[PDB]
Parts: sequence; C-alpha cells; structure tokens
Amino acid sequence: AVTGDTDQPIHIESDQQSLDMQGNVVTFTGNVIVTQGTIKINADKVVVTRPGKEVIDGYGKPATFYQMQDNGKPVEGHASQMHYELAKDFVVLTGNAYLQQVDSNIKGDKITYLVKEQKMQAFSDKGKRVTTVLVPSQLQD
Amino acid sequence: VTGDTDQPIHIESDQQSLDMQGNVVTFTGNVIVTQGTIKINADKVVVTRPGQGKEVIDGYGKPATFYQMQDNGKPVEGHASQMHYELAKDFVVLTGNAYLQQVDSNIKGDKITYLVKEQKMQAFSDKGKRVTTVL
Amino acid sequence: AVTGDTDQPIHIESDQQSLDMQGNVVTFTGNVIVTQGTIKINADKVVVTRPGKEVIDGYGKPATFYQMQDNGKPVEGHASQMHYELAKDFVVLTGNAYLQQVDSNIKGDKITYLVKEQKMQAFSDKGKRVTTVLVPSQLQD
Amino acid sequence: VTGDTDQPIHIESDQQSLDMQGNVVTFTGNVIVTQGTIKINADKVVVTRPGQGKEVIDGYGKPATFYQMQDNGKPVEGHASQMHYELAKDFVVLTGNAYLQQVDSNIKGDKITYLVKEQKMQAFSDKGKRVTTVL
Repeated sequence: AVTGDTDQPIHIESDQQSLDMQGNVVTFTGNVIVTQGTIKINADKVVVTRPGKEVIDGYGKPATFYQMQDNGKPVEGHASQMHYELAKDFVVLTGNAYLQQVDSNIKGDKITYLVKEQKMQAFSDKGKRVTTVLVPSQLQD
Repeated sequence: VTGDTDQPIHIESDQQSLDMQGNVVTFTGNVIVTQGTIKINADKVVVTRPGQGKEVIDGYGKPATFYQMQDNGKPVEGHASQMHYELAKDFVVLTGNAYLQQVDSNIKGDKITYLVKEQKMQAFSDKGKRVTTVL
Repeated sequence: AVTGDTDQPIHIESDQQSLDMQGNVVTFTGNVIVTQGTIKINADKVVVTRPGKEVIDGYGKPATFYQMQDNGKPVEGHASQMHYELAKDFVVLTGNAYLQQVDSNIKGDKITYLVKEQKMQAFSDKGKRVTTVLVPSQLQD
Repeated sequence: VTGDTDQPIHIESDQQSLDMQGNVVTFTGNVIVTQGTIKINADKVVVTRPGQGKEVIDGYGKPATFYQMQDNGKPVEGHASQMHYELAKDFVVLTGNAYLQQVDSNIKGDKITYLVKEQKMQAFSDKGKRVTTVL
C-alpha cells in the first residue's frame, strides 16, 4: 500500500446519500466512488458504520478496488462486496472475488488483504476452489 | 523440460496465504500445482520465490505426488510424504516412503534424491535398508 | 554350481543406491548383499553395468562369494573384487584372492571360475605365486 | 613312506588350471609339488585324482626332479625330462636323461622304471646302450 494512504481523508461521492442519526449509519448510492489517497473503491451502494474505527462496505456487480503500492505498481481487484476496516487497514472481498498484484493473482469466494502487512489470504466455499497464479518475472507489466 | 522454470505457476487449493513481503505462498487442501510440464499434488504446498529462478516447492501429502516431463520425452514420476523441489539447482528430494521412476527405471527408499539435469537418482535408508531385484 | 541359479532373479540389498540414467550404471553401497539362487556376494560397494548381458562388480575388504553345488557342498571365496558376468556365468576374483571347494583350495592374485564348466584357473603377479592344495578324501568336510 | 598317499597335495606355481569335473589339475612355471615326504620340481605338472588313492603325477622339466623318503629312512632322488608317478601302483617312470639313486645305489638310462614297494629299479636305452662301472 502506498504508505500514508491511511492518514488521508476519505472522500466519497454518489448520487444520493442517506444519513441515519439514530444508529449512526451513512449510506451512499449511485456511481459511488470512495477515495482515500491512492485507494479507490467503486460500488453501487456504500454503507459506512462506526461500530463503537470506521468501517466501509461496498456492493457492486462487481465493486472494484484499486491502490498504488510504494513501488509504483497497482493492486486491483473486484468482488460483490468490499469490506474495508479503516482501523486495521484490512480489506475483505467476498462473492466471486478476485485480487491482482504485479507478480501474482488470486480468484476465490473470499479474499482478505492486510494492507499494512502485505499479506493476502483466499478461501473457497464447500464444493469450490481458490486459484492462485504466480506471474514469471518477465511476463509482469 | 528445462523451460518449466520460466512458466507461470498455477495452483488450486481450498485456501491459500500469500506473504508478499517474504515472497512465500502456502496452499492447503487438495492442492494442485502446475508449472509448465510440472504437476504436484499434496495436502499442503509451500512455494517460495526469493526476490522466480531461485524458486523452491515443498509438498506434504499422504502419498504426495510429483510429475515432470524431461527433455528426452520421458516423464519423471514419484511420490513420498514430503517433496522438495529446488528449481535453481534442478534438484528434487522425496522423503518418507519415497518412490521415483522414469519409464523403465525406478528406485525406492526412505529418501530419494534426484538430480534432474545430471539424470542421476539416489536412494537412502533410515535405520533400515534399500533393496532392489534385477532380472 | 547349483544348476538353475543363473535363471533366478538377482536380489540386491544395501544402505544407499545410486542410479545413473545416462551411461546406465547402478551402484549399491553399504552392507551390500547380492543374492541369485544359492549365489551370495557380500561387498562394501557393488556396481552393476549392462555393457551392450549384465555385469556385477563387488569391492570389499574382502568381498565374499558363496554358492551351493549340486552335491550339497558349498564353494566359498573372497578377494578385493568379485567380477561376475551373468551371461557367461564367469566369476573373477582379484586381489588377495582365495577360492575353496570341498576337495581343494587355491590362493592367488587372480582366480577365474567358469561355473557352468566346473573349471577354475588361478594366476600370480610377477614376483608372487599361486598355492593349490588338494584335500585328501577323508580330511574333507 | 607308504602313508604319503593320504597326505594333502601342496602345489606352488605361477599359474594353474583345475578341471574339477574330470578331476585334473595343471600347474605351470617353477612348480613345486609336496605331498608328505614327496617333493617334485618341474616346469609343468599335471595331477589327476580319478574319483586320491588312484592319483597320478606327471612332471615336465629340463632336469625335472623327484624326491621321496622311503620307509627304511633312505631317500630316493632322481631327475629326468619327464616324470610319471602312479601312487596306486607305487610306480615311478623317469624319461629322457633319467637318473635315480637311493643313497649308495643308483642307475642311469633313457628310461628308468622304479617299483617303490618292491625296491627294484630298471634302466632302458633308446637306440643306445646302458652302462655302469662297479669297482
């Protein structure tokens, strides 16, 4: 992750916005674009919660994720849902999830991504499988 | 074949963890690794790309299997509890009930060492003994 | 030689085994025991070659040779090296060689033994000699 | 001595061939046969044990020598080009420049026959003649 993204303001943009004062849930619908530094999430619906520290959930067909790494190369991925826990800098993709790095990619039903640890995990549902491919250092863009 | 090292690694598993700092990938649950003409089956696989040419594959299975086509069109196949493949040094090590064959040739032992380019196999025994029958 | 030994599988046993696919040389090291019927060779190292029909070379301190004869009596001998050519059933002992039959023995630097001919020859190096003793038919075991 | 026939045969040679089917041994190169109190030197020796009591020793030498102790403590010694000893019939035959002596007694001829138990020697001549001098 471009180190320092986390310390940036979270800019959201959408058509509609709903704000629920009791409960404290903010919703955005439309061409929802959420940006934080180089981080970019696109979804149809984005709901941000502050349980108790912010959490951001994105829903799309699919919801996309982008972020530049310290080396100038991007990380990209999509899934039915992007769960981003701001505090842990932890991104979870579920539902036909896909995540891509310059030297490797992963396809699965759930992909977790600890950004400030540079560690990714992927999981499959009963009857299904994870696909990982390591890109040879010469087929990399 | 010699050009397998430059081929992409395709892995299927029930789950995986990828440490991209320390360039290590761990796969578990009916893992199938294929890289060029290399196929590996195991319960757990660990692949390490220090820096791909210095790549290392470790496989753990009840039989855990290894397969690779050779340049002279003869495939190498074998199985063991643990399987270790150093692609840098074209070197395979099979441990625990190891078996390895290349068509008409074969060997068995508690540990098999297999130099892929030198085309030379070696079998070793624990507290036991290696044993063959030639006609 | 117990007639029919030659038609038996050659069983080898050792600690390590090396197999050299280019060249076609199989090596065995350790408490190498090679058996074929009643034939038994013990060595530290055994290398089997198929020039072109198998050949088996045994090295020990010394490498030993045993085989029961059709009459129930054994032939035994030892030397630094046991060269056994399977095709000709021809055993050569070299290096402080010794060969023993129920009624006779031979000590020399090289002893050849055509098993399927029941003929033995022994040789000495310049400056050395062969010793043959014929055992009286009453001092025989 | 009479019990020599039951004694082991010790032979030294540069080389030997032993046919164990047809019970024949051939020795070449400075051969030394010793059996009890029997010593034989020759370039080539052939010993045959049909079945040892029917043993036969043939010796070939430039002098080729024979030696055997007798029961009465007097040794028999002689030499010839060819030497033939039938231990079954206590019989020695020396051919070609034969010489044989037993202490004070002796004989010379182209062929000497020597009955060991009868203590009786005989000398024969080719196209020539036997010859002695008595004082």
